[PDB]
Amino acid sequence: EPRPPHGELQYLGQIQHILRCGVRKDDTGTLSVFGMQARYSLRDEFPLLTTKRVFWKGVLEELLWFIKGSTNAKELSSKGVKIWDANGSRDFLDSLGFSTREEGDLGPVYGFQWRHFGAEYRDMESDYSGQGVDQLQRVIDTIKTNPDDCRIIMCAWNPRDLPLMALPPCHALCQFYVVNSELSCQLYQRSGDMGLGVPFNIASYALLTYMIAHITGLKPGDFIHTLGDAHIYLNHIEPLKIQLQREPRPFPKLRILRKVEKIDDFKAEDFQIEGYNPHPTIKMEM
Amino acid sequence: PRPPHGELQYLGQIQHILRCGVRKDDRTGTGTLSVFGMQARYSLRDEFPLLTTKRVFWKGVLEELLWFIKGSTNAKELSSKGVKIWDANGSRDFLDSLGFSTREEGDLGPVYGFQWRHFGAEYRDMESDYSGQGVDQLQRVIDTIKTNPDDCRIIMCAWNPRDLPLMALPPCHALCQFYVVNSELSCQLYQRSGDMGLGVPFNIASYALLTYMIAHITGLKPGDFIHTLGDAHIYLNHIEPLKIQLQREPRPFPKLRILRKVEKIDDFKAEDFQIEGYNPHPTIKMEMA
Ligand SMILES: Nc1nc2c(c(=O)[nH]1)N(C=O)[C@@H](CNc1ccc(C(=O)N[C@@H](CCC(=O)O)C(=O)O)cc1)CN2
Ligand SMILES: [Cl-]
Ligand SMILES: [Cl-]
Repeated sequence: EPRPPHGELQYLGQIQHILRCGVRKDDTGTLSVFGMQARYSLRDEFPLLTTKRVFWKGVLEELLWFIKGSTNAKELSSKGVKIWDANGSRDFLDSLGFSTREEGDLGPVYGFQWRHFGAEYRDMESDYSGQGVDQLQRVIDTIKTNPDDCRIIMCAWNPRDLPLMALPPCHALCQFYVVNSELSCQLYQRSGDMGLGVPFNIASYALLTYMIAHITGLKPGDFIHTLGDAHIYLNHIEPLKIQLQREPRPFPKLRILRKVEKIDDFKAEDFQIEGYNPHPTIKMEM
Repeated sequence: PRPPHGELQYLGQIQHILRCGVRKDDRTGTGTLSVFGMQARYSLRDEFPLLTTKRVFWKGVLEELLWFIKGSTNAKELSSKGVKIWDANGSRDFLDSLGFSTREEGDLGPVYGFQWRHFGAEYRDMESDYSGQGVDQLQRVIDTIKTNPDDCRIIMCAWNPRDLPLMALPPCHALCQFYVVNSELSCQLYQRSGDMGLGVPFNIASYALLTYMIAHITGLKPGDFIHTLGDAHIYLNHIEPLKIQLQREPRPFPKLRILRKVEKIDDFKAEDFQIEGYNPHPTIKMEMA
């Protein structure tokens, strides 16, 4: 019968704390606080939030797209996932001074930083084979050979690449950690949109830990979410007020449906979310 | 539920590691207890978080920061000030066990001094003339605070993968982010690895002071220092000393005074700073790993 304190309670309490204690400014207008941390257990559960329906197909296709090393919004949009599309549009690139760049070209965003770190970005169709540091593979290789290493870090915040990117990274850095055959990951997110992005961000890095745990032969342990600037847009306060009234249902489980040897070999069909019973969708105006 | 404040957050982390920390070995052989992921918020508002449950080497904190600020990677330059904490990490015998034999005694690699004033430059040696090369992240932080304080990208890096091959001891501190609201400056430090007994009380005072410095140059008031840890470990040989420390009751934090209006970060001198109403318990000797 009795269940552990649901992990969603940490998110909802970060909401209620920003609503109660945050200070107001602009950017549509925000309530904001600086410095938060929550710990989401990954052991026999998957922290896909239940107090609204989170866009799981979005989370999954987006990560498969990072791992592929794509920086082309259209490669994701073609999977039915539109979330990067406004950032690669003609006007949006133009208004950043990227007028010679083709539609969709996001510059050196996550997929590039993860697979080609430090290489010279040209364009999104370019071939980067064996340029840059493949941080993701190095991470996997170190977990498999020295799991006690205290420098297992993948870096997305690259100061040289900021002026080339269609969006500055929300996510600065990941650190991985292994104890007793369990893999944890802590994400430093320098800026979080709490209503609209964070529930998605939480599912993303939890899924990346599951995938890494899978290919390194380990068990998923915790996902530690650390925020810098944590903000709620004002147009989200009322919907969040309603979200807070709802009771979390038990987290679902994530099944991986076959043995996968390499990280580039995961496909969308290898994943099954099971027993996901969310409260109804909440639309937050982006 | 009311969170622990002040020094008590530090004693509680120690206590959680002693109890819940699992046994591991590190790259020095010494044995550690470790946990992963921790966070504390140290107010800087009309107090300064120099630990009182043991005496912290304040002149060491101050002098080390002044050394980072001037761009230095040479342990010898801090040593000559009477502060020996980086000595061991630049010794022939420590350097030798990292294929770093062409590097002169005391050349620490592209550590914090290089990273803050010359980021993304090409390191060589500790004597080399780096004027005009790399990004001066520290000056950038300051100027951004004066011009666009609401900016949520005020981040200073010490962790550069491209430079990892060139380093003896790779940064314990990966990044700082800075944050301004209602004319208050906060700083959050992401510490990928924290030696809880020896270094972390030094790290706390250190980044506190940096925040106080950048506040003063910008005419802002100090907000909070948020300390976030990745791997947080206690050396086995630190347990007995820490057990002694944990039975002592904390006394109020002291106050930090800046004794004159300084213009630029580089112009701060040791004598500009006064610590007032520091009443710590006795020193507790702990062995450096
Ligand atoms: N083991 C270890 N090595 C490290 C660090 C660390 O925290 N731990 N550091 C992390 O950045 C750097 C140096 N930091 C240090 C800070 C303080 C002391 C120390 O022994 N403090 C004494 C001061 C006594 C005195 O000299 O008067 C003490 O407080 O007991 C050592 C290293 C580089 N290497
Ligand atoms: Cl090409
Ligand atoms: Cl002035």
